[PDB]
Amino acid sequence: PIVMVHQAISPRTLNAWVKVVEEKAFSPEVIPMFSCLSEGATPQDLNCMLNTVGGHQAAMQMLKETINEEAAEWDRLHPVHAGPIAPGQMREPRGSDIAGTTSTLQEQIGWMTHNPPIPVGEIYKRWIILGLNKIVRMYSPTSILDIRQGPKEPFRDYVDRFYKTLRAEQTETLLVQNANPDCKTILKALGPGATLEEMMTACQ
Amino acid sequence: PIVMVHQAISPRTLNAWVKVVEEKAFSPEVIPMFSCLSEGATPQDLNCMLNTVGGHQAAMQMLKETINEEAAEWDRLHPVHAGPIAPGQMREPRGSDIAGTTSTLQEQIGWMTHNPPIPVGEIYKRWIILGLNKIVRMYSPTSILDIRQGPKEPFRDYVDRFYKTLRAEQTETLLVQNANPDCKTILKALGPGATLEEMMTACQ
Amino acid sequence: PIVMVHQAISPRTLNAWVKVVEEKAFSPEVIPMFSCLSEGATPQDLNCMLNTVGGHQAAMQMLKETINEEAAEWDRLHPVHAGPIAPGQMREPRGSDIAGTTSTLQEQIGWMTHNPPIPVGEIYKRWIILGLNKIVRMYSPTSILDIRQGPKEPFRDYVDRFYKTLRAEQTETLLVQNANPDCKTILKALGPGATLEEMMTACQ
Amino acid sequence: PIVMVHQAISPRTLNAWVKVVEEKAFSPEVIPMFSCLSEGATPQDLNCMLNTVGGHQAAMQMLKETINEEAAEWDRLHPVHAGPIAPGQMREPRGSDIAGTTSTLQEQIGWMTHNPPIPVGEIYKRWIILGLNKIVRMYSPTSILDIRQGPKEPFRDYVDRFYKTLRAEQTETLLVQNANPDCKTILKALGPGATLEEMMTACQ
Amino acid sequence: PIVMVHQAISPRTLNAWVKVVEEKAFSPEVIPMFSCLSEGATPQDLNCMLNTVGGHQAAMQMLKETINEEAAEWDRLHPVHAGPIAPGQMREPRGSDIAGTTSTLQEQIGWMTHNPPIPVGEIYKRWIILGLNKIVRMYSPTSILDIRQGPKEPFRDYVDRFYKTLRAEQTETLLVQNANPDCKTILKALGPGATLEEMMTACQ
Amino acid sequence: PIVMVHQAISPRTLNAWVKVVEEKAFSPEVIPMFSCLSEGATPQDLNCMLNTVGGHQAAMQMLKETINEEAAEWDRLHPVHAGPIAPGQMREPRGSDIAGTTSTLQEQIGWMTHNPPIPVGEIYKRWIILGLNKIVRMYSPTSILDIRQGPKEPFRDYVDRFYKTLRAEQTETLLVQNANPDCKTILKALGPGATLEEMMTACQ
Repeated sequence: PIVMVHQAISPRTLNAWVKVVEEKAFSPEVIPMFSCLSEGATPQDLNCMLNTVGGHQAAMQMLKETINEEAAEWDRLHPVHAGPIAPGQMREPRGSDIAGTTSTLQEQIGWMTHNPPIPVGEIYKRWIILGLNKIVRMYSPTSILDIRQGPKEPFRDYVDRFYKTLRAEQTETLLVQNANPDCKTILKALGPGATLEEMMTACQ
Repeated sequence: PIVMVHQAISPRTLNAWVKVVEEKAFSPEVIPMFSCLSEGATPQDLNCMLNTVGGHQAAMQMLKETINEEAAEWDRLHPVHAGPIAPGQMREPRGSDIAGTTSTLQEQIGWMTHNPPIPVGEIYKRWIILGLNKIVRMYSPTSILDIRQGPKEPFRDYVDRFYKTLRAEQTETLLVQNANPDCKTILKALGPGATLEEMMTACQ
Repeated sequence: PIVMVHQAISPRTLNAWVKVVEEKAFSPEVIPMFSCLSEGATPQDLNCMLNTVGGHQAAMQMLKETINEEAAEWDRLHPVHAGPIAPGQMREPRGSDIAGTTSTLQEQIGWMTHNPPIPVGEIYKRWIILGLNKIVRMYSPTSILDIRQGPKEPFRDYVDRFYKTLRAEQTETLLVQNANPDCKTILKALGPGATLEEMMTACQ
Repeated sequence: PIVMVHQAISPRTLNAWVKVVEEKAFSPEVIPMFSCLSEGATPQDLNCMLNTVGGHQAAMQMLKETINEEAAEWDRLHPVHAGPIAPGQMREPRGSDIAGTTSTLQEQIGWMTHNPPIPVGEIYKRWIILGLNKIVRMYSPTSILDIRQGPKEPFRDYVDRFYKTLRAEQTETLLVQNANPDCKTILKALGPGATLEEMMTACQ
Repeated sequence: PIVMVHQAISPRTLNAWVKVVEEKAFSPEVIPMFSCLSEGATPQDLNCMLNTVGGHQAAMQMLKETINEEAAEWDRLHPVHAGPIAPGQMREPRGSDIAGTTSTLQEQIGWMTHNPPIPVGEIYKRWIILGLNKIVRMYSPTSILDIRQGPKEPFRDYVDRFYKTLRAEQTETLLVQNANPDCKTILKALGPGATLEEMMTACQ
Repeated sequence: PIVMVHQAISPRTLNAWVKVVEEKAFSPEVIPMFSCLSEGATPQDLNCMLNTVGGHQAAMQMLKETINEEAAEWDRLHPVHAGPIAPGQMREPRGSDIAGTTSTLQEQIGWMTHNPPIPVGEIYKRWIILGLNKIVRMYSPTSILDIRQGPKEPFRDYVDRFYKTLRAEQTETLLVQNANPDCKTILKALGPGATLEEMMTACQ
């Protein structure tokens, strides 16, 4: 990462990420973890994070596909002049450079710490997150329509499932509709505009 | 966090927080842990802490609601001038900026390290803690009225339960009332103004 | 802590303390651990240490009581001038300021790093330790009078129990008296002034 | 590593690598881990990484063989002048120097931090990775031709196996061919040019 | 420790020591560990190490006794002038100051970083090690005279026990004498002056 | 270690080493680990590493013997002038000084950071490694002559055992000779000059 000087990604960071993906798979909270562990990361750093994941290769291939789509759109909006670059001068990044596949770390650092910056790390991270969001939505096991409160399920546990699902598929009305009959009666009686807090206290 | 320069949240910090919320849920001591792990945090840092929590999504939604209430009150007391901001100058933060949803890290650092500072990290942390306090009180399993000393419960174990409950629901009189008959006799005989220490030694 | 600049308490430190209190409860060695983990700590730091403890709330309440007693005595000996403080100047700390309940971290740092210093961290730590000492003595399970060497207990194991107890309740004569008959005979025969080393070798 | 000054490889780094090779053997993701843990490494550092591996000595011998092949090719393209080197001057590296077997750390640092640099760490790392790639391909247990979707295997689990295999042996057409009859029917009906995402949603 | 500036003992260091004493008790290697973990330590640091040990209070009392003996001898050889010390000047350390019981950390740092230094940390560490050596010898379970090679004990395992014992009680002749009859025959036949290496190869 | 300033050996480093020797004993990879963990170490540092090992005291005694042999040879080649050394000047190291038994850390640092340096850490490390190599060879359980491929042993597993053994005892011809009849037939048919890679692919 660039913290301005460059510092190698730490083994602690790498290991934390790889373990999260191992334990959580693609639960929604994995995206914030990725974003939080990669602050100021270069494209090379980001590729270390993705490439050290051993499992989930279907997902990782989908991710490459999304990245390639964004890289091709980058090339469309920002064509680079073909031909020998000015001796000693910073060149223009193309999509594959931003994605760190055809750029060196030295070049990435140069872009990222230039004045003004070409924020290749930040641009790449956006493409990755776009791809991760698709994966999170795909691996969500259950439709929000199928999250319904059980006959003996505490309201809080139901609300946990409801919002966990909503977060993945990435409301209060459906929330009341999908509640069991005893809670629904209480909830409807609350009237319009009840906060979640008021609903949860009511069905406690 | 801002320690003045900015430093990325550490994986150790993130992991510690996420594990606390996993193991303790919303026991009262989680609030001091949050406050202790987020010293000098920016709004982006604080959002990393909240967003990496995978479970308890009912609570996390309640928390968003409280934050939105405080953000709307911030907007009421401190309206921001609409229109193109002065070239190169620091803009005024609105509620969503303080909450880090419509502000960049660069802007947060600028506010927080300005002279004088606009302490957006400290303002946001107060809103979060206000929200966490409501959650702690909601998830408290038992009324202080129902914490009563068992027939064969050591006084110390009862006092532990009593003050643990009190802390969550966020005294000595109720304490004596809820004691068992053998201890209550001893306690009443102590007279008024006994310290906890004296009561505990008496019923040992 | 102040190490002169301020640095946030580390998660490692916090976690170490919380685990010690979990595993050891209030065994005597917990006090030196507290003192060793909080070197140069501000009142805010010290409160993080105490407040993140989840259990033992009877003890933690006793501790608050002792702190309040010391704070009231501080106020007695060092009254603070009431009224608007001199613009831009350092104010006098009262008891609740030293205890970090009515003071900000900024003020604590100012006091602690002033010339000469008002050592609020060191003053508060003394009050806490005074309170912890009372708790250690209260939670000591057994009277030194009841630590007696078993018929088949090795002398070393008995001496371990004897001094562990003594440390908590916070000698050689009682030590010999409480020894079993076979060791007592050997010990008495040693004569006066024997070192612990000589006694232990004799009963080996 | 060189981070410009030299810093010893960290025990954390060493331990992380040795554990990866223990747990993952030569699964493909081990190569990115190696590359990510050895950023800016000297030849001495790289040799520490390889030499501390206790098992897999067949692989480690194959790796030495590949390194020796690259070192002999280096000598072919870049012969070094034989005879006493200029007093106090930097000498030319031969293959065994780059591989760190006949060079000192001091010399490696000198080459790597010279102007312009002789990037011996980067050159050696390329030879190692070339060797590791051969090993990964050799230890791949199964031909991509034998990765076929089971009758009751979810499409996602099959795609995971397919791309994990492809990565090791280091497509969509074979992917559809090797699918079970129920998914193949759906896939063929999608028409040409379907993304992985579309195929996976279709067979979900 | 003093590394010249002072730095607080680390929780990692403290925890490592306390765990060693827990797991190894007073096996001989504990002394080198103590010495290695306390490099440049002040008396306060050293007291943190000793005082955080929860068990073995017989040993810890013996250790205090030895320290007091050395402190009284220090006072004998280096009496301190009684009376008000020169305003603002460094005072002379007595035994209890070196042992850190009547000296502040500030004073210890002053002594240790003075020109020339009064090396109170190094002097105290010597007294502690003297005390630890006595404890190690006391807790050695078995006489070197009783370490004899079993009928089916491999020579290497016997030699391990022999030198482990010797280290605690703190040779080749006894080594050969205590060997079993089959090895003794081989050893005697080696002649005088055999290295351990030669003996071990012979009885392999 | 000297990194130029001196820094105390880290508890992490110490603990890593002690654990390696516990788990691996004297498997060959322990030597590279020792060398990698002790970069720039002083003689005092190296002695911490050796002395904190609790087990294997036969080996540790053999190691002392080898060190003493090298120290006596050092004294033979580099005699030190006897008599009072020049006030304030650096003295000449003898063997026991290099081995850190009669030298202080201060003197070691002085030698190691002098211009030109007397590299006592590097000289001692060579003696230790010489001693460790003898131990590794002694504790190798099996002759390379006895490493033969089992009737149903995969070729790769056999090659692993063969090179692991070779490394300890510290080839392709013996490799083919010791192979089982089915692989030997294939191997012989490969002709001369086959790489390990080609042999392993052939017998896969």
